[PDB]
Amino acid sequence: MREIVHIQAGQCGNQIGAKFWEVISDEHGIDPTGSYHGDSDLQLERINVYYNEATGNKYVPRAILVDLEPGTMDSVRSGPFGQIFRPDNFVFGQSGAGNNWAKGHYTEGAELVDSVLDVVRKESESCDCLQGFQLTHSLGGGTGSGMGTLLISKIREEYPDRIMNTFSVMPSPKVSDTVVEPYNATLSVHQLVENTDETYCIDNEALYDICFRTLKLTTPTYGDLNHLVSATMSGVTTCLRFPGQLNADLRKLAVNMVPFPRLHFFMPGFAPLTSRGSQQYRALTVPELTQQMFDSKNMMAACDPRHGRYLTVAAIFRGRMSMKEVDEQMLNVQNKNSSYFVEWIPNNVKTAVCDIPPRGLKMSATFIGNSTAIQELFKRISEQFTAMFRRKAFLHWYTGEGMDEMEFTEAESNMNDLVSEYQQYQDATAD
Amino acid sequence: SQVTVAVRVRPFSKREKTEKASQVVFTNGEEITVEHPDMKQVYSFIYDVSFWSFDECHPGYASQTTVYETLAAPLLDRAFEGYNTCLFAYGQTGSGKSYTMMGLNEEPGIIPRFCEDLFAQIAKKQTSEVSYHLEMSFFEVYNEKIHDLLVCKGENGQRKQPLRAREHPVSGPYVEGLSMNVVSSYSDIQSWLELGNKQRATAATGMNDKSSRSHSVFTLVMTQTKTEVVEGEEHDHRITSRINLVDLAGSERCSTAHSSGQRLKEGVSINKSLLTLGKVISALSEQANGKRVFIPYRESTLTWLLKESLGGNSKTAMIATVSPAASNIEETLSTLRYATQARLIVNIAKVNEDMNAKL
Amino acid sequence: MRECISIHVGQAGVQIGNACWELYCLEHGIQPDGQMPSDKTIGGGDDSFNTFFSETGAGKHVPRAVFVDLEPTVIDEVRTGTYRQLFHPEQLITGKEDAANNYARGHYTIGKEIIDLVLDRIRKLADQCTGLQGFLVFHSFGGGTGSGFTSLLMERLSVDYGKKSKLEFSIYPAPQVSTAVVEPYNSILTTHTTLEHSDCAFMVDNEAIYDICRRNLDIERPTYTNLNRLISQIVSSITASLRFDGALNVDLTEFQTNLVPYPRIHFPLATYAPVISAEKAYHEQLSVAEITNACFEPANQMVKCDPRHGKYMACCLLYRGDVVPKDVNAAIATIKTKRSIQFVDWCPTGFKVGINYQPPTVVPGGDLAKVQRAVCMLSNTTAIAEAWARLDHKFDLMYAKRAFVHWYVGEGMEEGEFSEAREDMAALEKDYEEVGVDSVE
Ligand SMILES: CC(=O)O[C@H]1C(=O)[C@@]2(C)[C@H]([C@H](OC(=O)c3ccccc3)[C@]3(O)C[C@H](OC(=O)[C@H](O)[C@@H](NC(=O)c4ccccc4)c4ccccc4)C(C)=C1C3(C)C)[C@]1(OC(C)=O)CO[C@@H]1C[C@@H]2O
Ligand SMILES: Nc1nc2c(ncn2[C@@H]2O[C@H](COP(=O)(O)OP(=O)(O)OP(=O)(O)O)[C@@H](O)[C@H]2O)c(=O)[nH]1
Ligand SMILES: Nc1nc2c(ncn2[C@@H]2O[C@H](COP(=O)(O)OP(=O)(O)O)[C@@H](O)[C@H]2O)c(=O)[nH]1
Ligand SMILES: Nc1ncnc2c1ncn2[C@@H]1O[C@H](COP(=O)(O)OP(=O)(O)O)[C@@H](O)[C@H]1O
Ligand SMILES: [Mg+2]
Repeated sequence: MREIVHIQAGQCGNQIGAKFWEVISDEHGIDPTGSYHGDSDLQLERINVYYNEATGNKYVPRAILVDLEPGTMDSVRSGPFGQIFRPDNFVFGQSGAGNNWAKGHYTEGAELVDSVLDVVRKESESCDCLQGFQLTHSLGGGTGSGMGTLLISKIREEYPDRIMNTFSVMPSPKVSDTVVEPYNATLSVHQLVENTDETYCIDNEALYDICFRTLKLTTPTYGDLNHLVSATMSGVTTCLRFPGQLNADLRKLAVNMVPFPRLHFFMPGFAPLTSRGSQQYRALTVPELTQQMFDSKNMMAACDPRHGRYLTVAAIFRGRMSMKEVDEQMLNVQNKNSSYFVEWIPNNVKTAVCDIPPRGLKMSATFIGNSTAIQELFKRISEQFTAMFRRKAFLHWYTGEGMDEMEFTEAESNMNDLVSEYQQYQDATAD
Repeated sequence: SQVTVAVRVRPFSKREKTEKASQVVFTNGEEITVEHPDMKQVYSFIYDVSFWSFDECHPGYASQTTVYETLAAPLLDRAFEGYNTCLFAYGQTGSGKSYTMMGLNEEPGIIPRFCEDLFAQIAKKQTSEVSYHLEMSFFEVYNEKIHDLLVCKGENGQRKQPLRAREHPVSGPYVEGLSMNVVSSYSDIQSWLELGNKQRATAATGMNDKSSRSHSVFTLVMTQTKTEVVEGEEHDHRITSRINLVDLAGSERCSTAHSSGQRLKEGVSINKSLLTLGKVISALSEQANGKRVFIPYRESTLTWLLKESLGGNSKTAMIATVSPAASNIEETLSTLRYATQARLIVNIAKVNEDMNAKL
Repeated sequence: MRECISIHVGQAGVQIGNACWELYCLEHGIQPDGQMPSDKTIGGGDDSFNTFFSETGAGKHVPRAVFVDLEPTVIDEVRTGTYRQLFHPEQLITGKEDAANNYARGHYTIGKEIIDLVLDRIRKLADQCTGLQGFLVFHSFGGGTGSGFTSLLMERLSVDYGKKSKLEFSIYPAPQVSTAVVEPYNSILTTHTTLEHSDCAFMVDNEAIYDICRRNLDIERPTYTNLNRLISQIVSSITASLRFDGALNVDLTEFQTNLVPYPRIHFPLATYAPVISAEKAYHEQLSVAEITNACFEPANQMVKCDPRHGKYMACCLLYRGDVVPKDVNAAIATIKTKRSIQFVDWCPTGFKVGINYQPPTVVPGGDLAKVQRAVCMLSNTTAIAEAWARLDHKFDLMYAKRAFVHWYVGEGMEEGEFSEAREDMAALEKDYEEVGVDSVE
């Protein structure tokens, strides 16, 4: 049986974790105590993909929470669904990172990581088989970046045959919530592309626009954005959790979507997102979802793909539907929009279907894309990066904890090489 | 800015001739043809160079000295011009490889002629005004981990020290904490290689009791100190040069020999490195055709530690040691299909737009 | 007695079996609990026809089929579906992991450690039969399981059993439609191996069944079950020669003897003419002439391949129901009289006829309709080379950049295998191009 571990770092990963478990518990029928109140026997056949078992059928989860400041943990524990997580997994320390990547990878994070490894080996060896792990962090701060990347490196050095899938809230163009975002993000990308099998980039401005235009909300707090991210996490891994007609797994996605090992940074998306007063005036069918998915103002990548070409696509559907409509509509996407796709691959699309949809919708769909356009993110960060490195603005807070000016240059050159690697497959060259 | 691929078809061994297996590898002069013993399908192969060593009396013989004067001496001549140089080597166990690079005491290979011409031209070109310095490093790659072959480990068991790759911004990438010993005479080089090969990773699978499971790089670095100002003793322009010769392992296919263990984990990484290396060579050959293209170097370790020696104003070369028999046919074509990567002029189209060369 | 072992590999095969065994158990009066009220009413008779089923003392019957996926999302449905009391519990959920759509996982890393159980169970099935054998492997291209595990199983069964007919009712990829992007590589590496060990592998393509089910059955939002019941009817029309009685029987050997002239061209197509609904079931006579003119009619073939681009090397025709052979003679005379249906110079006979006595059945909740006669055609042509050529084009456009290979060497394969399979694939495309030539003195 396939089994997953959820590592959960930083002031962004833990709120996401709270929402993610508040969503999966409701899809598997669990209460804040642990008990089961479901309605169908399919709803616990594969609960072990995310959960464990207990004595009185309390169905405890698998989760490893790796913050350095106890604030987020003490906000989660005294919360709605923060009564089930195994209190031997509320790992923390003191003397927080301070939006510094050096205080999460080199000096302080090493005074906490060995405990986290001892927890990970426990949560792993008690699984029958393993399929991969997870990690929700941000890029822009210290804990989620540094501690998360160090855990990535060490875990992949331990269990390399298994999968490591990271859902990352990358920074935004306009309004940064931190001043040292580019440095941290770049030093992390130097350690993510090498030591990861699939990373799904996420941004907040795209989520703000997706919550303002589509859903026509007026007061979007982070609950609603993490609600969207959880809805994506959840439909990325239905194929392991419920029956289907053409099943799948995370390895299929990491294989078909990754032609070469570096270019695995993906644009995610979810459908049907509609306003709370406007579901009266729509038809829940397949082509409308396919239209809403490839649309640019629904993707969480802060990046119009129409600036570039699609390399490979993965569409995970949910609901009692027909496969002919799926294949036909994906063909019409491959055909009518050829300039937005790649030619040295004929078929830039695959599919997946589960016949057990979400709690209140007939059908749903989830989208993952590997594009050339995502370089616009990295191309921004580097342009943000070097202007600060050319004059060494905030350097000494990184050299006062065991670094040099060389590693920053390594990270910059790697990111720029990746930009060039993505550009190699963009310009419309005819033989 | 080249690939300069080459082959070498050895002559039959003694065991094979007593057992009397069949000759199947032939030659249409430069182009090669091979004929599966089932009379069914013929396969053709072309390379820029083809070496024949099967029977002496045939013209176009490929001796060891022919190999030197045809492949190696240009690398030396371009090293003296101040550029860098690399050389490769491929062959499954038994295809006559160690006899080609290293040679034997009475039958030299390629290495000794290279080093001896090096010393000769040193003692010729050198003056009271100019000098030459020369250092060596010799390391290996196992499961994409770097290891140094030029050291003795402790009395402990397998406590091999894995080193780290680091990108300098100007001088290019390098390995951290690598021994860089000095040499002046071949008696030192043979000693160092003999300390090396005895430490290399070897195992016993179904083919032979002694095989190679790790890549092995032999780097020399040379310095021209022609730095003499007219006003007085002051240095203008040293020139550094990086010569490289690498012995690569074979791409064992895991079907006839079940691996079931660590040997599989070695084979897979070995396969990966070879694929990436062929991919790089094809891209460099295309770059030599005036077509700008990407050169993936960070996708593997052996390339990332050899970036500056296969690009720009550098020079490269490959040699492929295969077998003539039929009992080693399946592992033979895999070499040749791995060494087709020149693709010089094969059905290139043509589109052009150029006008307004006037008022 | 006779017997035919039916194997299913992967999702495709398991779902096709969920349909095929529904049809089979409907034909022999069997109930989903294995029992038979019919023998409770009679007390005798071979109605529990044993070409596929095996008997016990409790009036119970067991199928002579196993199925394996390395993907337990499927088989647990059977174990907790309508047909759990029937099958032997020995169904291989060994799928601690999926095959990831790479031949290398199905052929070496996860292919190994799951095949010895399958061989032992096949041997236990075969030692319970004092008669014929035939491995009907319902598998798939594209995927890693149906490619790898299939190639390994047929390779080992070439050794352990040898001179026994092995067939495959495959699922050939559509040229435009697909649900996977590492699809062609697996197909090529499967053909390269199973060009030897197999004897005759049939082919279908889901694009053709989509078009056939919207054009004729008149249903516009179909699932995969409504595609699979048609294949189940194909299989039943084949095997009724052994199960039931008639006037001319065509066992499993006759297909591999009358449609496989050269060994390396054992890749035919198939079709099933009456696919009409209850509405169109009226307003139509349904004679043998209409069918035999409809089986050779494009847009009712089960693969997207214009036969008119090529020629028909051979043809088998397997009928069911009220058939007068005179009408068959007239129909084949008509088909030969036409000029848009070519034939090789070296096969004037061409046809192999087989006639049964039972009609088909009608599955409830289906789309097909009750009729008094049904037909299957199995044709061996020089047309599908074109289809293969498209594959052997796509491969190249993906292979020149070494895309999707690191995932293949990451599970133990070599680069050269790709080159060896493509080179071997070229040797077949010339054969389909060689026989089409008309001889000259
Ligand atoms: C017509 C109807 O059925 O009511 C819908 C509804 O009207 C809408 C507005 C729902 C609603 O979603 C939101 O309120 C929302 C608003 C902003 C941002 C994120 C969510 C809904 O609340 C959400 C809720 O959907 C679910 O509950 C899913 O199971 C979702 N889980 C949760 O929402 C959830 C439940 C308890 C605790 C935490 C989260 C889910 C998604 C993926 C996988 C598993 C579960 C449903 C049906 C609706 C309401 C209730 C209005 C939609 O929900 C999603 C994410 O698809 C928004 O568009 C869909 C469908 C509808 O448009
Ligand atoms: N006709 C038909 N084809 C199917 C059915 N189910 C799956 N397929 C085909 O199977 C192909 C993908 O199947 P696979 O990749 O082999 O999935 P699998 O059988 O579980 O094998 P693995 O994924 O490798 O484990 C698709 O292209 C489908 O067209 C079915 O029920 N009927
Ligand atoms: N999407 C989302 N992002 C968040 C949330 N909380 C914080 N962030 C992001 O996290 C970044 C700050 O990094 P932080 O979590 O403090 O890093 P840490 O201090 O190492 O844990 C900012 O860019 C925020 O936009 C949240 O609830 N949702
Ligand atoms: N051109 C050649 N002249 C003489 N002997 C050769 C030649 N090519 C190959 N051989 C013989 O082949 C054998 C190869 O030995 P071995 O070390 O197994 O080769 P490899 O380096 O491929 O493992 C040597 O004993 C050598 O004498
Ligand atoms: Mg599968």
